This record gives sequence, structure tokens and C-alpha cells, in this order.
Amino acid sequence: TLIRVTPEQPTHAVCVLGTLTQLDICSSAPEDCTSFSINASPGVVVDIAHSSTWPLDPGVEVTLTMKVASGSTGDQKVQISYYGPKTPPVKALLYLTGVEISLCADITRTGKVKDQRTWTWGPCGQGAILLVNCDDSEDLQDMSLMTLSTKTPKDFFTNHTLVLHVARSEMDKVRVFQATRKCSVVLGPKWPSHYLMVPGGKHNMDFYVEALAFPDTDFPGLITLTISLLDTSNLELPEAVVFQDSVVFRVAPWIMTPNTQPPQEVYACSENEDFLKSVTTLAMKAKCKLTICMQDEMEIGYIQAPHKTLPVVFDSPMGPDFGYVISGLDSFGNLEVSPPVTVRGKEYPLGRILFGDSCYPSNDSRQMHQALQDFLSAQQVQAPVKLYSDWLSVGHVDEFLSFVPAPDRKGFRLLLASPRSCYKLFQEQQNEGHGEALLFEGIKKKKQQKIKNILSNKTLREHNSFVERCIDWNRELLKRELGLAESDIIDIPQLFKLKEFSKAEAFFPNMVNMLVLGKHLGIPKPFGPVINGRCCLEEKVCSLLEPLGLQCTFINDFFTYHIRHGEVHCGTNVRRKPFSFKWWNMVP
Amino acid sequence: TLIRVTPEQPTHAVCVLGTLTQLDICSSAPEDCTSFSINASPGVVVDIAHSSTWPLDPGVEVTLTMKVASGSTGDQKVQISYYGPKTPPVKALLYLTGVEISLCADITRTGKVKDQRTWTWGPCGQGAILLVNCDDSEDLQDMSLMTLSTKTPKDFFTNHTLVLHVARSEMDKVRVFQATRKCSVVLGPKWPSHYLMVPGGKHNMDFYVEALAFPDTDFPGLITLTISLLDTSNLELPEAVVFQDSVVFRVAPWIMTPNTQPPQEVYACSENEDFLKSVTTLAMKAKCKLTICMQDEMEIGYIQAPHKTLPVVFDSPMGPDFGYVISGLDSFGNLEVSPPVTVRGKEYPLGRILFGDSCYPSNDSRQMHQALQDFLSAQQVQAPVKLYSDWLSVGHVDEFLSFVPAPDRKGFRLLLASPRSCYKLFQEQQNEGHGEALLFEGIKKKKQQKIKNILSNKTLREHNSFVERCIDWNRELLKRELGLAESDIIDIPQLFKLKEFSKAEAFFPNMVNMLVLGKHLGIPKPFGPVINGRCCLEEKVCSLLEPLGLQCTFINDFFTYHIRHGEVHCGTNVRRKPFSFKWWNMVP
Ligand SMILES: Cc1c(-c2cc3ccccc3n2Cc2ccc(F)cc2)nc2cc(C(=O)N3CCC[C@@H](N)C3)ccn12
Ligand SMILES: Cc1c(-c2cc3ccccc3n2Cc2ccc(F)cc2)nc2cc(C(=O)N3CCC[C@@H](N)C3)ccn12
Repeated sequence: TLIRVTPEQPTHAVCVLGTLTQLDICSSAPEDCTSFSINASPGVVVDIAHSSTWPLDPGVEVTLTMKVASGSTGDQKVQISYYGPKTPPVKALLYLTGVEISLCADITRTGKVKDQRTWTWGPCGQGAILLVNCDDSEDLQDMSLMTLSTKTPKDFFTNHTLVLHVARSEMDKVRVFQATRKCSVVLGPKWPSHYLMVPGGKHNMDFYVEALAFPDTDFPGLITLTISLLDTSNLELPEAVVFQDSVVFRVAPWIMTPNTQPPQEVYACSENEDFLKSVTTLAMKAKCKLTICMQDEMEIGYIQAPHKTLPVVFDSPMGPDFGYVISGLDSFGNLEVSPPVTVRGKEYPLGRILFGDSCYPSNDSRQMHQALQDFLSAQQVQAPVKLYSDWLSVGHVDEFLSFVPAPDRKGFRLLLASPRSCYKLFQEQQNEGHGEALLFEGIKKKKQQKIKNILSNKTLREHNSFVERCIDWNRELLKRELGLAESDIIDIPQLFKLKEFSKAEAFFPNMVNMLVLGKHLGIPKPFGPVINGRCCLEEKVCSLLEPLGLQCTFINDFFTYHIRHGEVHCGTNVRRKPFSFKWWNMVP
Repeated sequence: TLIRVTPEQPTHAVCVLGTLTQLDICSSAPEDCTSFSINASPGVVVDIAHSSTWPLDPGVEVTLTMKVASGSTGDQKVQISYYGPKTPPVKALLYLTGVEISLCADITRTGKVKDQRTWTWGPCGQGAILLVNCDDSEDLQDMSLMTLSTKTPKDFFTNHTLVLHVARSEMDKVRVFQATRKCSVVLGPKWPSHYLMVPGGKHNMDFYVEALAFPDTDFPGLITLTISLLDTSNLELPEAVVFQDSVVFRVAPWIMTPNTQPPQEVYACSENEDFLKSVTTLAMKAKCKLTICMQDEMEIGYIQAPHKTLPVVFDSPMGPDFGYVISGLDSFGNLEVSPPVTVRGKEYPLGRILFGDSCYPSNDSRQMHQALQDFLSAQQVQAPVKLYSDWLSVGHVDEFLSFVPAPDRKGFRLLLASPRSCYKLFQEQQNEGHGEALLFEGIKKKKQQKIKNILSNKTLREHNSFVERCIDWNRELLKRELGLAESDIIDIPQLFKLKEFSKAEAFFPNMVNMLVLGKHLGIPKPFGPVINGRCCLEEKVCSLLEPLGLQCTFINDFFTYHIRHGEVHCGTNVRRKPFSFKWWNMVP
């Protein structure tokens, strides 16, 4: 893309509109002559940087611009006169053929097709987004548009030829279809390059692009597609590259919705009892859709481009929504996301994903499978945070933490399970004489217990006092990585037993692990000591939550054992409104 | 690491120096009382943020600091008085044991052991560097020092215990030895955690750390080592984490030395003839060491930490230096690095690595193995640049480009092979009547050729005219990615034949692919047409280079065919001075 002119022969060149072209005016000059000048046909725009006159100084820098594409091979002309003290002007002729080759996608991020060949984050960055095909004129409504607009002479592709191509390293992560009034595969796995059939004149060409893989440990998540122009005139010699333009795509990451995000649909596909009633009552009250046909073993996120926002469900290691993609800590039981937070400056507008882990890796210690941890980080926009959960028998963060919408402060509360909270309440009672009150009243199969005989236990007080620490550790972890003050955290009274290998389960139905449908909470009925005909525990949950403006509804049968994989399981799940904020306008 | 005080019992806590500790003054308070005050023993430093008085407002934020470590369990005391309108002061006692746990490496990057747990690039970033063990009290001179300084009561580790640990994801990329006046493996592959034997009082402990893997596609190149403090007092319950500190290490990348870098040793281990003489003459003249015992199939780089700079030789897919680590484009023939460049602002002080590739991937097209391309990028500091070389039969960038030191401008010249340069010279001659001059004079086995009969060839003029394009394409690629002006580029006259499958070899010994020893150039003797007893070609090389102050010495037998892997091969190699500039002070 530098042109060398000889006064010997006339040189012919092609010129893509929008390309600074340098002129070697010097290499083949006569030394009889000292200086030169540059006349050109009206449609060409010479810019000499150091009528007119100039010295033959090799330091001078003549550049060519073409205004409009040619209608004819060589219909624009550049003449170099080489004159000097007494050595008449020698001419050197350049016949230019201008052509428009512009390859475009939605780099502006506005659902209309319009910088560098680099993808930039944020409100003023450039880069088209690609959604993952998660298994025409309706299928193409998910795929991203990319058009090749070309103006050239009728004759042009007689001895020129375009080829679209993708790095053999990215071909298996993209598929490209060429539209035809009706589509066909040009690029994808096993095909990294394609020769285009393009006619002369003004022809624009529509391609539809889907991604095949999410970002991950082996894919930073960019697919560059390049158009190359090739000279095929010398018939015996191989193709000569004249020109390359490209578009960088960024594959949209998988994003999760916190409980603070308004609900859109509740899934209760889970046997059943009067639970389904108390759910449909809270679903009606929540002005939210309810369905029936496990929920604990999968998580409904979304993927988002300017042109489409689609719900995608990630299934933990089937007729629900539309879009799908071993340790006890590999479950999505062990996967929450915070609400939008800011932390010491850095901003996290789609929140931060939280997942349970150990403190340090021993031979008696469990972690989430590295493969998952890396995948979540790959998505970048929800900077995962590693919490301590291995102390629990099951090992899930949803066992001791939750979020609920608040009106004031940061517009949310962190709910942490709290043995102390429950103890201070249980004894405050003994002091008022209700020490005789029986926890587990109205229960088919459970040995009932009095406040007194629970408080008077020394073995329990410690077990719970140890759990206090385990949570109080995550309390700080959360306070730091989500940038929280105590005035953002609410302690829900909750006790624990330590079963096999000193591991922890909730002592009574785990009230923190609730159903948030905006301001309408489905809390697991603790079935606790009743005092003056009101479950002491229900009272304190409602006293900590109703002030926030949250409708607390305690539901029986909230969890359930099963036969195979035998495990306690929540039966509900909630598709929620995707963030207004566009993932591609943040800055990791 | 929040402490809750009850007026019921006295609470005991440990406190690591340098840790803001929060006091829950409120959860277990009496409601008979309205306000509180905080007296403490001289060595503790309370900071109440909202003698003294304060309201019991849960919004208040009492924080604990300890000055010096304790000599005795609980030798520092905090008392919380809860007083009110007519409700005498109730006390709540806190017995604090202060301890120093500080884990340190060379985070300052100064070869002395002294922010966050994050590695930062540049002149004011923090992060210790780790060199790769590339196969005592001399072995440890390569390894990085990390010390655990602890001051505690004599009694302290009776019911506390430290453990050093590395993410199971990074254990196979690090090895950690514990010194003993004498060393042993604490952490590495198959061991992610270690219990430390630490005594009470002031004890500091030396660990030596080596990396086992360079950064690569599956390793961003950081090794975090964490120290955890564990409470082992409750004997029946599991260990409780009280405290964690960590050091992030960055594994030093493999770096290459351009020709602009002063030579330190020449390797001519390569049979031989009078070549070895003409080399030792240029080596003596270059005040540079020469050795004898292939050079084309490996590349001497370096790895660099504050405490050690070591030469490492990367071997392309043996008794030379010290430190080691299929397509025709996988060779290091196809691997140069530019000199230090700046490009449109962005700065590249260790230069940029250049490697040959195709334009677009066809079924008749060769690329460097993705595995290598990714490795070079992994090292980050020399942002690889992809050039067009597949047009050449062998396919190596060193076939058409080189660099040499200059005094002025950017302190270097890009040397590009140039058919035009050679043609303008070859004909300028015919014009002066030496058209009869025979190229390949004094050659045992080669059919000689006259300027006239080379110029009068139409088949050659084109072949060479096609190569011109191929290079003129890299000319622009180089001009853009290395940010160059024509006044940085020198054209060396060089012609080509196109052998099998229209591929290119040098028509005469490839003069651009020379031996740079600072200002002393070993150029391959072109064996070209002699005019007035001086090889026309030698004249023009020297006319383009001697002005720069470069001593041009044309060497016979510079390349050589072999038996197995039968291929043309340069026999020399050059270990060069590593950059003064520290890779860890740049910013990718
Ligand atoms: C022992 C236990 C309890 C609980 C303690 C208890 C005591 C008596 C009666 C019911 C009791 N119940 C209710 C229940 C219901 C039916 C049944 F057969 C088993 C458990 N409540 C929870 C909640 C959780 C929790 O939060 N998770 C469930 C596991 C998967 C995690 N992802 C989420 C974990 C353990 N729990
Ligand atoms: C055909 C050729 C020539 C050349 C052309 C030529 C013509 C006549 C005589 C000698 C000639 N010679 C000299 C030579 C020497 C001995 C021998 F048996 C083969 C080639 N000179 C080069 C230099 C290069 C080059 O730059 N490379 C070598 C390959 C590996 C690359 N990494 C670097 C490549 C091909 N060449």
C-alpha cells in the first residue's frame, strides 16, 4: 500500500476509499532533475507533507486520497513532473482505480450498523457484540448483522477477489452465514476462509454471525473477522494481498440476576402439598407469573446484546424456559450474586457472584471445581468473590446468606444467619417466664424441645458459638469485597447442629434461604416456640424486615428429602428482570 | 475479625498487629442503659467513629489497634461501661492477646525484603518477582526470599497454629523450601498446604521460592502464597481461621534481545572453513567472546528479577550456555524482536517480537503453531507482531528483515530486502557499459550470469516484481506496529527466484540476514558482478551502512546445506546484553 512510480513505464494501482496511500516519488527518479511537482485528476487528493513546486528530498511524504470510487479501471490519473536547472520536465504517470470495500457490524452498540480493530469497554468504546447460539428471518433475530458494502468498476473482480476469514484459533467459536434475498455457512469450524462471489458496481452483502462458545479459560471472548482484497492479474504467480479490513466481535458473557432484581416468572415444577397454594398466593400478591410441570440444580441468568436480551439457564453438573449451557460445592446452591455495589471506587453495577470454598486446601477440604471458578471469572462483569462454606455439611453460601430489597442506604440488605440473634431472643424469653415454650410444636415426626433445655445445653451453645465464628469470617469477607457497613447487614436468628465430621446443618428450617419476589418474602416457617400465640422467631424476622416494607409470609414444607442423590432441596426458582445497565458499558 | 463483648462473661480475643478490629459493643448490651464509654490498657488504641462518653447507637463504630505484641496471653484489657439515666455502670471485659504475623518478600523490587494483595506493573507498582527454575547457598541465589516474622507469647502456639498454602490451581507452578540454618520442600505440586512448626516469642523463618512454569495460555503468571492463623483451643470442634495474609508473586517472562543490544558472546559451534577466521577477526574487532565445539534452531533470551538476571535459551521444536526451556514457521529462524520502539503513544521498551505467518489461512497456507504464538503473547512485555512470510519457501522473517544500530533518529535502521534497489543498480551499470559483468565469478559449482542477461529476463523481472509487493506489504505492517517513517528504513539490494509452488528463495546469498556485533557487521558475501574490481553489490551495502558508522565485512560460506532435515542454515548465534530497563516497570 505504498505506490512506486517510474518515469520508465506508467504504473497502475487500486485504492480503497479511506486509506492513506504513500507515493515513492524518489526511488526511480532522474538525478539530472533536482525538484518535482504533482498534478492529478479532480477526484484524487494529493497531500505533500515536508499550482506548487517541491524538492526531490527523499524526506518529503506525498500521500494519495480518492474521493468517489471509479466507474472505470484507471479513470483517475496522477502525473509526476521531475524538472531541474536546465533539464526539461520528465513525466511519470500513475493510473489509479478507486474502490469502496467497507465491512461493518454494530460497533457503536445501538442496534444499527455503522476507532480501530480493537474492542473497548464502556460508554464510549467500540465493538460489536455476538450472542452464543444456545441450541431464518426469526433465527437471524438472535444473530448479529455484518454487511460488506462495495462500489467498484463493472470490470473490477475480473482480476481482484475478496475472501472473508477467521483465525484457525477462533473458527470453532464462531459461525457466519451469507444471506441471499435464505442463508448458507461461509465461515465456522473446519472453514476459516471463504472466497466471496461479488459483482462490480454498488453491491452490499448481508452476513449473519452467531458465537458457539461462551468466554472461558481458553477463550478471552473476541472473534475477529477479516476481509482481504487479492490481486489475481499475474495469472502464473500467486494472489497478492492489496487490502485488509476487519471487525472485532466480543461474545456476550453469561450474567446472573440478584434477588434485588424484580421477578418475572416463578418455577415451582416441584410432589407438593398446600405449599403450591401459599406460593400462588404470594405469586398473585407479587403480580408475578407461576408455572408447574430440580430448581436447586440450575440458575436462570441472561446473555445481552443491543439487538437481543435472551434468558439463558446454566445447569449445574427437560421442558422449562429457552436457552441452556463432582463435589458438593459444584452445585448452584453454592452460587449467589450480590446486588449492584461500589467498593473503594471500583464499581460493580451487575453485582459480584459469590461462591462457597474452603479457607485453605487440606485433604479434608472441598472446593468448587476450578473449571467453574475460571468460567465465572471469564465473564468478567460480576468479578466472583470466594466465601467460606466448607464448614457446612452441604457446603452452599445460600445456607447462611441472602439479599432483600431495601428502600434507603444502598437499596438492599445482606441477610446473614446468626446463632447469637436467636440465643439473645430464646433467653430474653426465659427471663419473662416462657422458658417452658416448646420448639417443634405441631410436627408429625420430631422430638420437641423447650427454650430452657436448649439454653441449658452446653454442647449446643459451643457448636453454635463455633458457627458464629465461621459466618463472622464471611461477614468481614462480604464487608470488604462488597464494600458494606454494619448498617447494611441484618442478622436473622438461626441455630445449627454439627452432624458427621463436625459439619453444620440448620437446627430449624433455614429462614435466611427465602423466596424474594420484590417486597414479598416467602420465608421458610421455622416452626419455633410459640409465645402468646406467635412463633417468637416469626416475630423477630418480621420486626427486622417489615420496617423495610417487606411482606413476610412463613411457608410450611419449604424443603424436601428425595430418593436418589438423597439430599434436602428447595423446589422453587425465579427468572428475574435483566439489569438496565449494559454489561458492555462497565470496565473490568 | 469482629469481637463481640457480653457483660455476661469476659471475652478473650487474639489481635494481629496492623489489623483494624471492630467491636460489637451493642448486640449483647443492656437496654436499661442508654450510653457507654471505653477504657483500655495503655498498649491498646480504641478509635470511636460516629476521658469520653458515647451513645449506644448501633451506628457508632469502635475499632481496636494494638501497638506492641503481647508477652503474655491477655496482658492487654478493654473495659466497656454501659451507664444510663439512673442505672449504675455495668462492665463488659475484653482480654486481648496481640501478636505480629508478617509474611514478606521483595514486593518493592529492590533485592531487599519489605499496597494490597494485587500485583501492579510499573515504576510505583508492588509485587515480588519469581524466576523459573530452568534445570544450597548457591542454588538459593536464583530463588526468591520470603520470610515469616512473628512476635507472640511463649505460650501462643499451644492453641494457635500457622499454615502456608497455595491454590491447588497454582501448586504445580511453584516450589517453596523452608531454610534451617539447609532446606526442605513445604509447598509445591502434590502439596498445596503446610502446617509450620513455629515457636513463641520473636521467631523469623526464611523460605526460598522458585517458579516451575513460564506464563502461557493456561497461566497468567501469578502465584499467591497465603499464611493462615488457626485457633485450635476448642479441641472437639474443627480449626477456626482468625487471620490470613498473602504475597502475590509474578513469574518473570522470557525476553529476547534485538540486534541493537550489545553482543556478549558469539557461538560458532558450527564442519567449517576460513569462515571461522573471518568470524574470530570480526569477534576480536568487536571486542566480543567467541566459542566453538544448530544456531538457527534456538534463541538465547533472558529472565530477570531484582536479585538475578540469567540467560535462558529457548530451543525450537547439548553443551552451550546455562538455562533451557511441526511446521517450517515453528523455527526461530521465524522469530526476531524489534529494538525499543514507541507507537502512537504506547511504549515498547524491550521492543516487539516479530514472527512470520500467512495473510489468511487457506489449505495451501502455513502458520506458526498456535501453541508458540500464545506463549510469546503470555510474556506480554514484547507484544508479538504478525508479519507475512508464507510467500517464501523456507518461510522465515529473518530472510527479508533485520535491524542494525544507528547513531541518529530512533538509534536503529530496519533493513528490508529489496529487488528494486538491486535492479536500479544492475541497470545503472549497463548504462555505463559493464552490462557484460558476470554475477557468480569465482564459484566452484554455479552457472555464471551477466547483468544484461539478468536484466533482459522478463520471467525474472516479474518474479522479483511480485516479491517486491510481498515485502512492501510487511514494509507497511512494520511501519504501523513499530511506528516507523521511511527515514528509519534502508533497502538492501537483494533479488529472488521462485522455486516449487511459486515460493521464494534469495537469488544470491541473502545479505540482509547478517551478523550484527554492535557497529561491526558480518554480511554474507553476495559473490556479485565485479566492476572496476569491487562487487557492485558490496559497494551499495557499504554506501548505505558505512555512513551510519557500521564496519561491513563480507564473509564467504555464510550458509550451508546438511544431510538429515536437509536445509540451508546459518552457523552463528549471539548472546546479547539484557535491557537496562526492567520488564516489570512497563505497562501492557
Ligand atoms: C437441615 C435443614 C433445615 C431443617 C432443619 C429441620 C429440623 C426439623 C424439621 C425440619 C428441618 N429443616 C427443614 C427440612 C425439611 C424437610 C427435610 F426433609 C429436611 C429439612 N433447613 C435447611 C435448609 C438448608 C438450605 O438452606 N439448603 C438446603 C440444602 C441445599 C442448599 N442449597 C440450601 C439446608 C439444610 N436445612
Ligand atoms: C537460497 C539462499 C541463499 C543463497 C542463494 C545462492 C545462490 C548461489 C550460491 C549460494 C547461494 N546462497 C547461499 C547458499 C550457500 C550455500 C548453500 F548450500 C545454499 C545457499 N542465501 C540464503 C539465505 C537464506 C536465509 O536468510 N536463511 C536461510 C534459511 C533459514 C532462514 N532462517 C535464514 C535463505 C535462503 N538463501
